[PDB]
Amino acid sequence: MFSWMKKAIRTVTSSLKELYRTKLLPLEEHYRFGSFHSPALEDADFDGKPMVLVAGQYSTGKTSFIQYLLEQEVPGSRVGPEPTTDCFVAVMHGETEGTVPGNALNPFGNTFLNRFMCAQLPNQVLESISIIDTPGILSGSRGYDFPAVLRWFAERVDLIILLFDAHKLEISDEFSEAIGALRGHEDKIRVVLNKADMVETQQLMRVYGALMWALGKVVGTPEVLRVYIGSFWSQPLLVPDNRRLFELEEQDLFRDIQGLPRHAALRKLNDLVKRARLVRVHAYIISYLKKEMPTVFGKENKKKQLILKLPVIFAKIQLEHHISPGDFPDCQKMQELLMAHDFTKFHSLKPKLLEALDDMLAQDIAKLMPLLRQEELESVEAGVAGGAFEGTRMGPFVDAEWVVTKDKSKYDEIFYNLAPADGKLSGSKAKTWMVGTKLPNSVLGRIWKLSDVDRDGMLDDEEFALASHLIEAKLEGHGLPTNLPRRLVPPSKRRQK
Amino acid sequence: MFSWMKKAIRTVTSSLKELYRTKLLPLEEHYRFGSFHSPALEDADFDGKPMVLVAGQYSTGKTSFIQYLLEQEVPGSRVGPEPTTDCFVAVMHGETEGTVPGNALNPFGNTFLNRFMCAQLPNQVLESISIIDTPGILSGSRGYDFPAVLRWFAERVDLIILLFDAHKLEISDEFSEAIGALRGHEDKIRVVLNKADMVETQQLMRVYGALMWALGKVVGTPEVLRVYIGSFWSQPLLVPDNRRLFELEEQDLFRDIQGLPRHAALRKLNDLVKRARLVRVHAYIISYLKKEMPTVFGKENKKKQLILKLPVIFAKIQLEHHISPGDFPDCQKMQELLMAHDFTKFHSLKPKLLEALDDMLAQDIAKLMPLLRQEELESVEAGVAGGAFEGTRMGPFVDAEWVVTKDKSKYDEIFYNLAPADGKLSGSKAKTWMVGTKLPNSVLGRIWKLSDVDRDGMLDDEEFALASHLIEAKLEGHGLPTNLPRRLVPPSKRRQK
Ligand SMILES: Nc1ncnc2c1ncn2[C@@H]1O[C@H](COP(=O)(O)OP(=O)(O)NP(=O)(O)O)[C@@H](O)[C@H]1O
Ligand SMILES: Nc1ncnc2c1ncn2[C@@H]1O[C@H](COP(=O)(O)OP(=O)(O)NP(=O)(O)O)[C@@H](O)[C@H]1O
Ligand SMILES: [Ca+2]
Ligand SMILES: [Ca+2]
Ligand SMILES: [Mg+2]
Ligand SMILES: [Mg+2]
Repeated sequence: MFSWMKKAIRTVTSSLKELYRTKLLPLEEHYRFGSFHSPALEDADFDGKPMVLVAGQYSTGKTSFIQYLLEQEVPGSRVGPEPTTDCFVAVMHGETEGTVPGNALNPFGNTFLNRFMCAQLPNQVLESISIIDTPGILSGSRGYDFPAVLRWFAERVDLIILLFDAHKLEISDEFSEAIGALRGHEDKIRVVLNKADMVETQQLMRVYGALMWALGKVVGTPEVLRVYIGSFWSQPLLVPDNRRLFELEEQDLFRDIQGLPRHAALRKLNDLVKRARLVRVHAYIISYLKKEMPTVFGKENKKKQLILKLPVIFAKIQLEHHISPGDFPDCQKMQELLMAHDFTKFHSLKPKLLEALDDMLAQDIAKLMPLLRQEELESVEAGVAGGAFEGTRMGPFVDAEWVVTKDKSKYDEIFYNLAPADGKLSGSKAKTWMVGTKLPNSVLGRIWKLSDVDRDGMLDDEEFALASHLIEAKLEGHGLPTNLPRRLVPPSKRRQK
Repeated sequence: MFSWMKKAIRTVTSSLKELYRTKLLPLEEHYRFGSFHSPALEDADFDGKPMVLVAGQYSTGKTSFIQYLLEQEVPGSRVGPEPTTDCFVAVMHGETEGTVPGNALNPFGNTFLNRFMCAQLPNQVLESISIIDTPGILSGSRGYDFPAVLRWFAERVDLIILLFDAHKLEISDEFSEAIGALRGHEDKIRVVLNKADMVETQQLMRVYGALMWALGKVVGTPEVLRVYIGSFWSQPLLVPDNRRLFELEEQDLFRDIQGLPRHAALRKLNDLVKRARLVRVHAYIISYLKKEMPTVFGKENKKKQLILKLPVIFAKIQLEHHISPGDFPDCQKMQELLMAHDFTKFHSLKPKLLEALDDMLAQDIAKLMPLLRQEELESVEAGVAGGAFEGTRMGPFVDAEWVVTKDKSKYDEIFYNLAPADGKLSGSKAKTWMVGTKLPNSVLGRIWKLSDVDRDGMLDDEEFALASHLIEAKLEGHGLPTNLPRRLVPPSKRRQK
């Protein structure tokens, strides 16, 4: 099985590749990292185009989202209310429109990727990045391990978009399992609250709350994840109240996903750094077992013991080598994988190699930062090209004193003549006068809303003066502001700022 | 120390009181509940007025909130930016305005409530309820145990209002400790996100998120807590964008706090039920120790052991008596309190009494529900009286086919004559024409925003027809809708619903 997915001149990118093969690869290969965690990296991992993964439950809008980013339909995947997508669609660039199934790029070492399709089409966006539509996560058995495959993408992908639909939020257990697989790559996650224009403004808040309340417990990290609220959707808004917010959030995401090529080399560095640590941990985990094993006699029991003692084995290694619990892999898995290996064949601890790795992380990596910083402004305004990211899409358009004080004393005469109690005119009394202006009820309401600044249901002299001013304004032929400007707020009422 | 705070005819309330003294009090008194958890209840607990507690960090707006509920200033407490309040102000009804310090209602069994003030004033709200302003929770030592006092209120109070300020959200550790004290009384909590009109609409979402992400981990319950977003504040809105939401949330809270007298007897029942369980657990916890203790010899070691074995003691009691971990108290505390007691003096297990308690919870309590249901509609439209709850405060005010189809073919002539590409007119080209109408840029923008329904930055024939229709509309002298009604959406573009 193999991936074509990732689609002089001494660059930080190359430097990384050279560092890997020189100071990591030996350490991986000596302690057989590839037979436990992840196989040896290839040039494709360094020279390939950046990728963005899109995941979520059924009917969350993943396929729609990609289509929306593209402003164009996906050859393979189609939109539908019932579970439609049933495979991993690797939406990537193509000279001509069309698709190609799995197995097109001796696999006697057999494949189950036959359920994996590649969609190819000519598109400005696809010149910069390659998007991956995944199958819907089950909500409430399968032919393969779904978390592990996400964990596989997590190591290689640039952005992980997780969708949730405001309409029918469900944070289900197979999902809760999925997140566990992303552990260690929190920073790549971008939670998206889709269909936010479908639920009522109050309801949206509940949903949003619940989601964060949930996600808080699931990922468990103290660093809150950024959510993006919207409807990634070329169609009209069901409820428009929160239009500004959605189109603001959209942009925040689009800017973040646009700069991926510019910020490509850094994530590679960081992910290499992250790998190094797991490699290092693994090394000690193997080495320590081989040390504990006997030469020839009584080994079968010692293996059976050691695997049961593994929790203690980790704990003891954490202490004496000063390494964060977050670096260690899931014990329960190691437990299982270690059963398949011949403990006697394990290699010894070889400080020689470990030192190289350590020195890579200590100095070599520190040295590159200067260069990287230079590369991140030397020439990096490539960005994600046209599509939905295009600017034209937004459209081709885009200290004082109170102004009624001059007419104040005129209004007061009318005010106090209407018998307000305690300097306050009742709503009942205010309406019965206001309507006397012969203005449409609707307008009079909008005036009232504006004028009752302290919102107590009554009008004092200043508020009445304001109301009157507005009534005159509209009577002369003017539009009422949807919201009062600081300027029109009666001086005494204005905020302290 | 004593509380005046809680300020024929066989009623559910009395029934409860009789049940308590008959089936709980003996069990409390026999195993000395009062010297461990909470003292014997008094008539004041049953016959008193309902109370609402208000807590939060410094400058969250607690005192302001109460004042806002009252529409009137608090005699004792005053508003201020720096830490002002330094005592528990029990805002309750009063015939005349004024205050009275602590110790006004042989306390040779000495008092530290001297730092506790009572504010008294005549007010319609206060006829129904009594509010409690607390000191600000520390953010980032004291003369007393602050959580425990909250735990004391938690048992007796009807609503617990927790404030957070959107402006400067801090979920601090002394707060995180406080929540622990409320454990078991989640249902009484009402989280309030204050000052929401201070931060920008996007920012508010971040804050709100972070808060729920945090609170998720802290209370730990699977049942999400209801938050109320607003600015409980008689002054004008800094940013008005989300005015509807705030005034909607406000009402949701006010309705919830208004029905407290109507729903008073139920919470008492529930809290009695909750007490019963702790009493029952405690009984077994004591009984089991007394059983484990020797008659005369070797006891000093057995006590010292038993307290260390207490975790196991609980665990073993959970199993064999089928009781939820949530019923048990904090071990670390029991550990400490049990040191002060003479184990030999403890009473034996007395199934007689336990059975009464069990039978109360099994049948007696089940029998009352019918009655309670009858009381919750017989005559219960008392509610919280006038104040901010008054209705007048809101003010005294309060299938088709497309309408441009008739003029469609007229517009198209103009459209296609302007050389749109692929049935789509560019924004550049659309603006340069639109401005030809000699309408103010601002309006033309509002039109554009309305007309570009698919929001791709271009106008197709239908959108152009719409735009034109709107241009004619305004030219004739009409207000543009802030948002397009379903009616005006071009038929082909309308949502599936
Ligand atoms: N932003 C949105 N607002 C409202 N409805 C939407 C939105 N996006 C998609 N839908 C509808 O919701 C359904 C799901 O859309 P779709 O893109 O098929 O989700 P999906 O996650 O790709 N399905 P699956 O691949 O089976 O998990 C479709 O019927 C869409 O019409
Ligand atoms: N809803 C609001 N919006 C904006 N500012 C507010 C709001 N409520 C109160 N404030 C301001 O914030 C500060 C704190 O108000 P205050 O009611 O004193 O808080 P507090 O929690 O009672 N203080 P403390 O008792 O020491 O914790 C004051 O300066 C108020 O003017
Ligand atoms: Ca007023
Ligand atoms: Ca358009
Ligand atoms: Mg799909
Ligand atoms: Mg205060």
